[PDB]
Amino acid sequence: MSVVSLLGVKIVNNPAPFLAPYQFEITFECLEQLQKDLEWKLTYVGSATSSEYDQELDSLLVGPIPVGVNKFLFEADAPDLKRIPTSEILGVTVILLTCSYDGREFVRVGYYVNNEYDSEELTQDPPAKPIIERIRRNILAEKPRVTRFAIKWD
Amino acid sequence: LSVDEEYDLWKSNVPLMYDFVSETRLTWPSLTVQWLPTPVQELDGGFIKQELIIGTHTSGEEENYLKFAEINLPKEILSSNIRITAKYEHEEEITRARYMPQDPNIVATINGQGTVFLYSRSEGLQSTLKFHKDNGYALSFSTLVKGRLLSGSDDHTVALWEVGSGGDPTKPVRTWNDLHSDIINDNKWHNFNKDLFGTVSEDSLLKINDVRANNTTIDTVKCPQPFNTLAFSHHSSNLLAAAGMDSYVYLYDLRNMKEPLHHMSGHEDAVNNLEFSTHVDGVVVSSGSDNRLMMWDLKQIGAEQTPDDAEDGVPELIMVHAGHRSSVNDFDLNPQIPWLVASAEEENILQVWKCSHSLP
Amino acid sequence: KGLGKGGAKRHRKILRDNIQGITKPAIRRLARRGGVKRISGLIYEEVRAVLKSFLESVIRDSVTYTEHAKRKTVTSLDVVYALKRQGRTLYGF
Amino acid sequence: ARTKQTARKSTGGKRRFQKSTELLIRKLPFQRLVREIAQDFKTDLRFQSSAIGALQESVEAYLVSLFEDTNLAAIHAKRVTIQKKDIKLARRLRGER
Amino acid sequence: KYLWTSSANEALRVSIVGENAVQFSPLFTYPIYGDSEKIYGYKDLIIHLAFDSVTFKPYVNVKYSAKLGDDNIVDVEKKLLSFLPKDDVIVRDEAKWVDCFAEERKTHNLSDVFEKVSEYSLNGEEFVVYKSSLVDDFARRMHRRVQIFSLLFIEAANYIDETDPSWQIYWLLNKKTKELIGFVTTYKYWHYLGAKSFDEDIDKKFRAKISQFLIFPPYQNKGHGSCLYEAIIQSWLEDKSITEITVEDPNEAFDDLRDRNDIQRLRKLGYDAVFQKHSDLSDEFLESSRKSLKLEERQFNRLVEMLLLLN
Ligand SMILES: CC(C)(COP(=O)(O)OP(=O)(O)OC[C@H]1O[C@@H](n2cnc3c(N)ncnc32)[C@H](O)[C@@H]1OP(=O)(O)O)[C@@H](O)C(=O)NCCC(=O)NCCS
Repeated sequence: MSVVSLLGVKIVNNPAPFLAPYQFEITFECLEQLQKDLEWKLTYVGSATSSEYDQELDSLLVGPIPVGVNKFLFEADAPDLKRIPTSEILGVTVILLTCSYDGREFVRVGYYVNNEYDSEELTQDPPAKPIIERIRRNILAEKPRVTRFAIKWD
Repeated sequence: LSVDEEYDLWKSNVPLMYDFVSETRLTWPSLTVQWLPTPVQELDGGFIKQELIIGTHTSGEEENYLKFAEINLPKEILSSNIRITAKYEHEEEITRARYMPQDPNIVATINGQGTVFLYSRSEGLQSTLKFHKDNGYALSFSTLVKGRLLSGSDDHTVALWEVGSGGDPTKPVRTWNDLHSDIINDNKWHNFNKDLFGTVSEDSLLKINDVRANNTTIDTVKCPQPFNTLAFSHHSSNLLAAAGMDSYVYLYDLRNMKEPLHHMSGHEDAVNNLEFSTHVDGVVVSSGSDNRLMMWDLKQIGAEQTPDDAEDGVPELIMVHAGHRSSVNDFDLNPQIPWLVASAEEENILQVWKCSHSLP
Repeated sequence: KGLGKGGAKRHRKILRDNIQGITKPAIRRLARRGGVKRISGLIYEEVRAVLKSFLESVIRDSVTYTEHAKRKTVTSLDVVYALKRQGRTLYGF
Repeated sequence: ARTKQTARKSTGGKRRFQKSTELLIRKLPFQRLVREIAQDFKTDLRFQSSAIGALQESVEAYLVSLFEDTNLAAIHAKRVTIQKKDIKLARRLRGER
Repeated sequence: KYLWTSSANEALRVSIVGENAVQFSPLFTYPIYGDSEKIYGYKDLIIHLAFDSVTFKPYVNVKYSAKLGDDNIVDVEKKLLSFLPKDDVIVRDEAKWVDCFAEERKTHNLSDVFEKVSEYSLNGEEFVVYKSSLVDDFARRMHRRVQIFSLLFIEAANYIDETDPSWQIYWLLNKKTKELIGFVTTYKYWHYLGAKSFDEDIDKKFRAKISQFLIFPPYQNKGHGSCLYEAIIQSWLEDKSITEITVEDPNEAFDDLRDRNDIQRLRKLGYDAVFQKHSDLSDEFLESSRKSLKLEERQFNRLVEMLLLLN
């Protein structure tokens, strides 16, 4: 049924400094000619308490998709921490990679991300208000949650 | 609203309500049922063997037997044939039969003429204790004094025997021809004070009585109507429950007997049997002439209730069992398998069931 | 006994807060599957909310699928095709 | 005030057996909840028994997987007791908001 | 004219008389005149039910410009009088009613027989709360007089058993005028907490339940209901025998009153800070707090998830 499919995702810089941009090598497949463009969105859950703390990092459109197996490098700068609760920058949160064909979302990939201090001194006694430069993110990409939806292609 | 139509409803809801039901039609209607303390024996193919004491009531037709039967239950109950392992000829009929708590091989029975018998599973009739000259219903073994037995008959007389020692078991160690003015509907031993016991009479009096003391009576309570049964808790030394003709199950504190703690409603006719659970502190079970069994959770007395389930009944009514089509003669909770119940109805039916709630 | 609001309601009976019918031990058992060893005390209301949200969505999709088939009874297969809209999920690639 | 019954012998039928195999949540309160949901929907459509069974199986599968992911998120937070925050994160993993 | 049917909700006009006679309609009349709440047989029907603002002496006057003489026609006045205290209602004679309540006010010392529970000032006016048992005779009379309001303003309300001694009744009055502003009927249940707790000490412990709660329409929306609920909850918190505070089948109005005042109370105690600062709270802490507040478990969880949505 599906014409385009995610064969795999691969993070490049992981773990990485909390501010380093996100880079994903996305290998996918296309079985026949499509006219519209693929759209890659990347959302970062700034807080678990609510949803208004989400941040759409950066969209990217690609087209036309060449029939065959394709590789695509998707980059997007880190989230704006002025919009993240001071208390919730450190710890476990989630990110969502989303591929949609012509405004129709056909693949969602959920990742857990763990934000930890790099040294034991800090993680054992976290300073009052966090030290951004010494934060490191590690997105657990071994088994992300890959939900696949059925759309209409053409 | 007919017995058979209600039964069809019940057996249509049997799957959603029970983890296990087993109906069995008896040749003669049994008047008493009791689970025996048989440790859970693993069997082949997921079987579990439990043992039962049942009686017979032929009403002058044929010979009566104290029957030891064996039920096979699926293994899942713990977390298909009913056989009679043994029989024993019995004089008249068994109204109540209780195995000795400290010796599961002995079994005491009381018959329609008031005679008490002591049978042994291995040999049979061992002793014939004859003191009452009328049909008696009260018979209770003390779980604290091996061989301390209380019997109560319709001739106002209560008798205390001791069968622990081998000396003169046939004679009663004590008698009371004057404890009540009428039938002794039931007497029970306390579960923590080895010298206290309670009796209920048709004189509409409930008496907490002591054996050591010369008074022999240390509390009296006027009942709204006559009480047919009573039971002390297996967890609290101060709490008892009683039930009689007015279908309400009363609860009493032993320290202040002037006033019922609380009375639970939900029975539509007199209640004849009542027993506290040995597993869950606060669970009480009752059976009556309305062909209904009911399990109450005391810890839910006067609880808040979302109005949807408000019409359903008082919050303390854990569950109801209406699989019987006639008055329930007796029932028993399995002391090894919690919530596993055996019950016997007037219409020669013995049911073994466990409810589906699983929440204490 | 002891009730003053136990008369006869003027109108029809309506269902409220049947979510609370999800017994806490039931949620605890469901958590035991999936290997949740210890669970907090104030977690039950959020599980109630999530379960009710998911069931609302699934029942709404089932009703949509059945009404689209121009029928009047939702059958098990309608629930299958409703769960279809939840997408097929796998962990990893 | 016990009433001694008159003994009526039984010949033949004058024996039915029921065992239970099922899932975690009990069947009746779930029917309650689903009927409540259908009420607030203004819907009048019949709901078949097997349909409610499928709804129940799916709800249980969903909750079990959500608890898997919640326990996982708690593991990566270095603790063992799952909290509200872990349930919320797990639910955010599926696309819920 | 072919208009011999009327609505009992607009036909029935309840009055409370101080120096001004305040009039108002009832919410429900169906327990009196049937689910239809329609009365047929009377043309231009008015049903005057008036109470003296201090003694609540009832006075009934049923006026109609024409009534069909057929036997099947309902008897409005008899229907209504069946629910008011027997042989205690003045029917269709205002002078008699005035004389009666005027001579009752001379000796009507309500605050002298009941036990004071607390006071509270509202809009610059002192109000008093009193508690009494339903076996006392004067309490019985006052309750039978104010009882019809339960039926007229509380859906599914039913008259309670006065022989039962577990019934407590709280009366809310104006301290300087003695006018009865409201009343709350409550019930005490036995509370079993397990063999250990029940065996420790002799004193029977109770689940206290609010069964009926009424502020008369005239005095509503001035802050009374909240102050009365809080005074009752305070007297029950100070009481050693009470262990839970329950409420029977509350409708949305009382649901919201309860939630408002309970959130207010929990905020005064700093539970907002506690619950917004911690999600690690141990079961010991949660249980100790739930039992210290004497709140039902379900309401406690509701209030927790509410305080978590503050600011
Ligand atoms: C329920 C009842 C007692 C309320 O009495 P009341 O005197 O109007 O109550 P209050 O003076 O506390 O006012 C209550 C309202 O003020 C609100 N309120 C909001 N801010 C408030 C403040 N700062 N101070 C006081 N009340 C405030 C309450 O939350 C409630 O909500 P609402 O204004 O949105 O309606 C009354 O409606 C009644 O007796 N009705 C009879 C029928 C009934 O429902 N009885 C109880 C059911 S068992």
